[PDB]
Amino acid sequence: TPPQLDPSTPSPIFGGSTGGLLRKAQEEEFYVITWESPKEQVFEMPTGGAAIMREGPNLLKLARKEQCLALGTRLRSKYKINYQFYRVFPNGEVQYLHPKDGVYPEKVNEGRTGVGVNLRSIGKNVNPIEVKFTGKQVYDL
Amino acid sequence: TYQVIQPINGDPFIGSLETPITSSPLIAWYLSNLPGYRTAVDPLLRGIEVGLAHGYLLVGPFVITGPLRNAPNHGAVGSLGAAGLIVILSITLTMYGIASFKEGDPSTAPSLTLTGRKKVPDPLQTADGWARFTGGFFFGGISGVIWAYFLLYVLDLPYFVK
Amino acid sequence: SHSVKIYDTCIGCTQCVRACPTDVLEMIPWDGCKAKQIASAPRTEDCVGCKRCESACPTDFLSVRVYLWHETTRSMGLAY
Amino acid sequence: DISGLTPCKDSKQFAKREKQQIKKLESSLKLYAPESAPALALNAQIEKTKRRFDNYGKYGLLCGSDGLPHLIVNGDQRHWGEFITPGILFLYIAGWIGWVGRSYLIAISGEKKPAMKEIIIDVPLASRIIFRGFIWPVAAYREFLNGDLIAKD
Amino acid sequence: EVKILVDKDPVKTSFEEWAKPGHFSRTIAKGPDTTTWIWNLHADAHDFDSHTSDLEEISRKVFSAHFGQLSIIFLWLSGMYFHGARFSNYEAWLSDPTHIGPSAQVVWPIVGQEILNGDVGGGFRGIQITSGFFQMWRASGITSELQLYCTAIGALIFAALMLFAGWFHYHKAAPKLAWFQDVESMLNHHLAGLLGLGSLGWAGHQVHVSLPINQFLNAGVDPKEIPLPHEFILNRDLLSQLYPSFAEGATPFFTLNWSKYAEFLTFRGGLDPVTGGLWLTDIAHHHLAIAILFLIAGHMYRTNWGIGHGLKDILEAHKGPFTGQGHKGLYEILTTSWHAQLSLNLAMLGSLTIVVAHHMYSMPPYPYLATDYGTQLSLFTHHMWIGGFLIVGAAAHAAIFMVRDYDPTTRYNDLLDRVLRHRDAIISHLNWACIFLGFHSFGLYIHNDTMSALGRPQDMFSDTAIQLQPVFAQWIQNTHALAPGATAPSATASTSLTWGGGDLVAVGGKVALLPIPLGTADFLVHHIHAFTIHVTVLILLKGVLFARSSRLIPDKANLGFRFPCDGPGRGGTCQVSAWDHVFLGLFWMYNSISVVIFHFSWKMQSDVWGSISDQGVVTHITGGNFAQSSITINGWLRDFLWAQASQVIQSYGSSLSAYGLFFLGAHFVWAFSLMFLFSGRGYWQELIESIVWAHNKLKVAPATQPRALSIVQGRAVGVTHYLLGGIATTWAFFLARIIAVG
Amino acid sequence: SVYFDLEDIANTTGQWDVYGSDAPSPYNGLQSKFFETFAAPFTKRGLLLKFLLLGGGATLAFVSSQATGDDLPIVKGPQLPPQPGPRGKI
Amino acid sequence: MRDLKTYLSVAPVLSTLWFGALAGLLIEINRFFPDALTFP
Ligand code: CLA
Ligand code: CLA
Ligand code: CLA
Ligand code: CLA
Ligand code: CLA
Ligand code: CLA
Repeated sequence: TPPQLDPSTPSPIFGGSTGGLLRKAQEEEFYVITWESPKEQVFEMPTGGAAIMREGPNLLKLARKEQCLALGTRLRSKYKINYQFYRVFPNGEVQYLHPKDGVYPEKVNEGRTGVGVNLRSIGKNVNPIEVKFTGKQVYDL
Repeated sequence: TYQVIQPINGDPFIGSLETPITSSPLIAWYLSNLPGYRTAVDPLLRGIEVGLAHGYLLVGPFVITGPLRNAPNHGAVGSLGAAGLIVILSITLTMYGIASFKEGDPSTAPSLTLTGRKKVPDPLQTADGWARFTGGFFFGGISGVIWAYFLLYVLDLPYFVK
Repeated sequence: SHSVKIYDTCIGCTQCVRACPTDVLEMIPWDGCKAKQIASAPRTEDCVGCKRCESACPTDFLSVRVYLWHETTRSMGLAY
Repeated sequence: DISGLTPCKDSKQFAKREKQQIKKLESSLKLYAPESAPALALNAQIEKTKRRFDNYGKYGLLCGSDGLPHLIVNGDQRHWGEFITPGILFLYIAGWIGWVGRSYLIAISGEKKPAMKEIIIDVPLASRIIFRGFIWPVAAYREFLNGDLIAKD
Repeated sequence: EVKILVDKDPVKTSFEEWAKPGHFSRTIAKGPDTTTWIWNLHADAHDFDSHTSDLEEISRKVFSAHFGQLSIIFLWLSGMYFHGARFSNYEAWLSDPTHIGPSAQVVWPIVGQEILNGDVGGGFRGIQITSGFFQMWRASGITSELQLYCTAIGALIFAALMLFAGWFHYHKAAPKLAWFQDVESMLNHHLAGLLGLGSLGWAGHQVHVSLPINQFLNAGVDPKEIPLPHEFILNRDLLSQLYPSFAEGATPFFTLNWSKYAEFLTFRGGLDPVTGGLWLTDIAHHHLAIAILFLIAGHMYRTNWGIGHGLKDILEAHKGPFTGQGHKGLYEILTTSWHAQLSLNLAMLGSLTIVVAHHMYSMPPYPYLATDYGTQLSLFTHHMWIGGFLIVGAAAHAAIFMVRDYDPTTRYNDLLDRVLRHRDAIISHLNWACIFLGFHSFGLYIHNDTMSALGRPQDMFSDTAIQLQPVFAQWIQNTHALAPGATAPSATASTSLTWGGGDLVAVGGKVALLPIPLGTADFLVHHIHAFTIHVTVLILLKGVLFARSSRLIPDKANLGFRFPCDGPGRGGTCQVSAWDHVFLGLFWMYNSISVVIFHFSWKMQSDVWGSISDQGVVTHITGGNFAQSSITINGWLRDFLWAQASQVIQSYGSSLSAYGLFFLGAHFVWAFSLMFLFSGRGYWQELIESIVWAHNKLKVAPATQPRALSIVQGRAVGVTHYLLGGIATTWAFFLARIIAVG
Repeated sequence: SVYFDLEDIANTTGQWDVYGSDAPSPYNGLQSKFFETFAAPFTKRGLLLKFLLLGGGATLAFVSSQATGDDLPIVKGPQLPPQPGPRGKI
Repeated sequence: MRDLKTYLSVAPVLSTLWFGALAGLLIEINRFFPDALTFP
């Protein structure tokens, strides 16, 4: 799928907290989660407290990918809302992350290629001496 | 109604809050007028002021609580200890400056005010600026220690605690 | 970045993928099992190493293995 | 005697210990009426101490240079009552317990959910098994010859 | 409307669920596959809100469990009174309480254990007791062993009553959820009914049974010729001789001439010189005033008539510019969550127990309690430990409420939301405070130790050196000593002898109480206490505040309240649950309470307790060595731990020989706990794998597969054994020392 | 109403100078000239570190070597006859 | 009746009954044959 872009949509109503972004977002990266809600409603924040999600588009900036995914799974489970999130860099570069293919990763989908798949059982890994003085690991073979 | 505590700069997703301790006009003015936050002036003069304050304040504890406090030579010994502490602090400042800043790199200070207005970043966060700051700190601290000694044990002013 | 590997003892019940807290794993088509799907780890740079997938592994022994490797700011779960 | 020890009927330290114990017990007797119940209870303790020391003398125990009995374990035929006979009796009781446990574990192994008879014990089955430990040496030997003792994996 | 609401025969009484272990939970009821099941059955026995989601069903269960607990307590009290009546020297102790040691336990003559029946005096052999029951019985007016037997019988009857009530209210008449949520009625009845009427009845007993019998006892008349309590009600003439005001009847009460009752209702203060305890006439008046205060207090809330307050109305009207909506929403939280109420009540009860411990030593209420040092030390230590444990349980259940019952979508509260929005500032500030207090309290001890070891006593923090005087506490003491003259003119003496009124009370050649001096050493120990309290508060508050989520774990709530970890990821995530924080805070509570009781013991043995001769000279147990020795860690090691342990280590062959045995056993258990605390279950499961092979080789492998203890269970076992061993070590050492030398 | 701009990441992430002041120098010109003249040699960070470490070490050694018995008990030395050993050893 | 007999066969109840009987037996043996160091 062609990934969606990042508009200037509003943000949930929140009074502020000490659990938000720090200087790491200034110099390394931060994350942006966007969703759509049918009504204004209470939702617990992954950084502490409760915020009000507006009806229509919603955009929220967070410090970690894990926070974005936790909030997303909570939205999907409790409010039945589909979500997306992106990685934003200090130079304004935006990288689309999830859902990567347009389909959630727990559902099989064509066009995906396996990465890190070993065509053997876990008990067939070679002993360390066979990879000694080489830079390779036993599970990388 | 009327709430006092607000999100920092109106942004609820920055990890801070606006409280009377942090955002009252009196404390804001006081912090803005300290030498550590005077962005548009030579860091050497700011370091001079900082050292003059700190070396002056350091004299008392060494002179009064030291091992030789009951000796007739207590004032000079305590002043020497305060000067040694100032020397150690200057060494630490030089170490931090060398480790943190490269000569060619620009400043790491923010370039925006709270209102979003562009400003010149503080030259104190550069190698040359920090070097000037620590040199001024050393010169001010030694002078402050000497001034405290001169006021306490050369003129012998009737200070209650000496 | 930690290392996450998948072995062909997979039965494709998708338990690891929905236990991932950082969306590292996903399901891809296959033909080696009745479910016709196997797990993959294309985003191990977001791996934190909590090993939640192995707790959800029904196979004996584990079909998904996590090896703790070089540490980054993402792998240590740092928000500052 | 053995290892330089003297019999407790001869050693003077043993008698001195007996005298001092009785003297310690008799000092608290002074604080009570001669007819009171505490006076009757300390007298029973005095008789118990006298009987204990007389028995230790009669059994033929060896005492060191401290007046205390010392056990001889090496296998001397005149000291079997200190380790050998009690050890045989212990080994008979412990084997009894182990064999009754093993038979009960075997008896419930072939059931639908045999873990329920391990938290809720089938008391009649245990009553059946319990008295088979009286002949535990014979059965334990006999499953050694046939091969029903050790699982050959 | 407030009315009785019950349900008839909700649960059938049968033995069928007794034969099915684990019936209360879905998972456990299926039977065991491994040994873990056996533990899981006992850990989830009383976790009622995990058995069912019905609030009414949970509430009925707790209501019946309280009746069961009350029955157990009544059985315990009946046993205590029966042992006082049947196996004690109480009647001999009554005639000579200064020379006879209380004893209510006698051991059997088996395997030589009869040495524990020591000479407690009065022609009696037994075990000396430190519960203080003898002094309470003397205060109540109990004079013969027959009245203790009747009390034991009554307590047995009451225990049967509570057990029957629990069965009846779980199986026959189970109250509805609306009945439990009638909080206004409950508060009114507990304030006016329970407390007010109870104190009024006790005041009546004191002015009718306690005051006359104790007046006879303090006059020096034989206990066996004192008139019986009912004789003071039958012919009022006997009561009109000790106090002629009783001749007036209740006319002064109704005509508002209360000063006519000044004979037996007083405001004195101080202690009774014959007794060494508070004046009984003071205590009766205290209870009579408390009764009126609580009876008026229990009329504040509105139940069925218009008058009264609404708790929700009061809560919703308290809000400000800094706290938003304020306390609105707290009524819904506290009427639908058992865990929040448990947390609040545990905190308040634990705090009140410590206050009781502090007040009972400074104002001994019972006769001949002050000069019985073993009882005083035991009561103080016991109540301190109880308070600390209850306080820790408060944090545990607050964390449980946060994990389970917190729901901002339906039960929002502004105060709790705002607390959760700046928890970083709270925790960082408490961290800084803990570090500052630790430095400026303990590092002074290290400074003193190093100066003493370097031959520089003049550079230490001591009364003969650099001084640190507790001037604020000294000023408070001086203010309280001057109260009878300016600020409490109707009072004759100060509320305590320790304030500094320059008088000492001696009973039987023994010092009861005297002005307690405060100096540099006290300044040191008090800040040591504050530091440990702050660290415990930090550990518990960090667990409560960060239970739902943190920057490391955004979704910590889904993992539950009691989980081991979230894997070795993010550098390592061990002990992140709120349960672990309680597990860690138990150690610091233990440390704090141990330091407090050590301080109390040393100070009392050095500056208060002692002996007095017929010359006017006072000689304390350790001779005032606290001021100059308690300022170094070496001083605590040498003059307190080494010097005062000389009793328990030479108690073999005496009646105190059971305390040395318990000393060694407590040391052993404390050391044993370190195996569980320092290791992990992965090693033990692998070790068990080899033993299972040996069992399978001989066909003796059990069907219930042996499992190593869970990660959380090992921590619980380690901390339980650690606490038991530590507390028992001090129990044995304190009891031996204070019985031998006290 | 929005606090997310891709063209302004500094504003979005809160890269603000809260208490920084852009006001001119509040110091007097003559005093600043004096301090600039007499503190210039100490503004070389490479020279300052070496000078501070080496000169401080030399000064510490010199002061320790010039201490008298009045200042330090270790310099004064023992003044009392020595105590004997537990069993006559010296 | 059957259910109560099943409950009395549970591990803790049987354990306390068995160890109580054992303790009583050992206590009575020590009461009538005290201070035994050897086996005559
Ligand atoms: C049927 C009972 C039974 C039997 C026959 C054995 C037999 C054996 N155990 Mg063993 N064990 C048992 C129960 C039993 N165990 C239990 C209940 C535990 C848990 C506490 C253990 C824990 C254990 C360990 C940790 C080790 C052994 C070892 C051994 C072997 C060496 C002997 C030894 O060290 O004994 C020592 C035995 C014990 C410490 C436990 C005894 C517990 C009681 C006495 C048994 C009670 C059984 C049951 C309640 C009664 C059945 C009643 C029934 C009729 C209803 C031997 C094969 C050792 C081994 O593998 O080395 C070769 C070893 O290291 N056992
Ligand atoms: C918390 C309450 C409490 C406590 C701690 C005690 C503690 C004690 N009481 Mg006591 N008591 C209490 C309440 C209490 N009592 C009450 C409420 C009453 C009034 C009814 C009494 C009446 C009472 C009397 C009359 C006596 C004691 C005695 C004793 C002492 C010895 C008890 C003993 O050996 O048990 C005896 C042993 C048992 C009861 C066995 C335990 C039973 C359990 C269930 C295991 C069963 C296994 C069984 C023994 C094995 C055989 C079974 C069979 C099928 C083969 C002990 C210090 C005795 C004492 O001090 O002597 C000087 C004594 O004579 N008590
Ligand atoms: C008259 C006998 C009787 C009978 C047949 C039942 C039967 C039943 N009750 Mg019931 N109950 C009774 C009396 C009885 N109860 C009384 C008197 C009370 C008041 C306390 C209760 C309070 C009560 C509650 C609150 C609940 C039940 C429940 C149940 C059901 C399952 C309980 C179970 O498995 O028990 C087996 C459990 C035990 C035998 C444990 C008894 C432990 C005692 C009470 C405490 C003594 C511990 C003491 C501290 C020991 C210290 C020494 C130790 C260190 C060794 C079952 C229908 C439960 C239910 O409905 O299930 C959903 C439930 O929630 N009952
Ligand atoms: C004046 C009335 C009155 C009194 C005296 C009490 C007293 C008590 N209530 Mg209570 N309660 C009342 C009214 C009253 N309640 C009302 C109106 C409600 C409904 C709003 C409740 C709801 C309630 C709950 C939900 C709980 C209590 C509990 C308790 C006990 C707390 C433990 C304690 O302090 O031990 C003190 C112990 C004593 C003083 C020993 C004597 C026992 C007393 C005399 C029995 C009380 C009888 C009762 C008032 C009426 C009996 C009914 C009648 C048909 C026989 C205590 C016995 C708790 C408890 O432990 O439950 C068992 C508990 O969980 N109460
Ligand atoms: C009135 C007070 C009170 C009440 C009603 C509860 C009630 C509860 N607590 Mg709680 N708690 C309390 C006080 C209280 N606690 C205190 C004071 C602390 C601090 C120590 C705690 C710490 C605590 C933790 C950390 C946890 C609970 C949990 C629970 C719940 C499950 C309890 C359970 O199944 O235990 C079953 C009972 C046992 C397994 C018995 C344990 C036996 C102990 C460890 C031995 C004590 C040593 C003993 C005194 C010495 C004996 C010597 C020996 C040789 C015989 C339940 C709602 C748990 C939960 O999940 O809550 C939802 C949980 O994780 N509580
Ligand atoms: C005696 C052993 C010991 C010591 C000294 C400490 C020390 C500390 N623990 Mg602790 N802890 C211990 C055992 C110990 N723990 C054990 C056994 C457990 C398991 C239950 C814990 C569990 C535990 C928890 C759960 C927590 C602590 C916390 C703390 C800190 C409290 C703040 C403080 O007082 O800082 C002051 C520092 C000290 C008192 C240390 C002594 C320093 C003195 C003054 C000498 C220093 C001189 C100088 C610096 C030396 C420099 C010389 C140079 C050559 C290096 C502190 C670092 C808390 C924390 O981090 O809060 C901030 C906290 O949350 N601990």
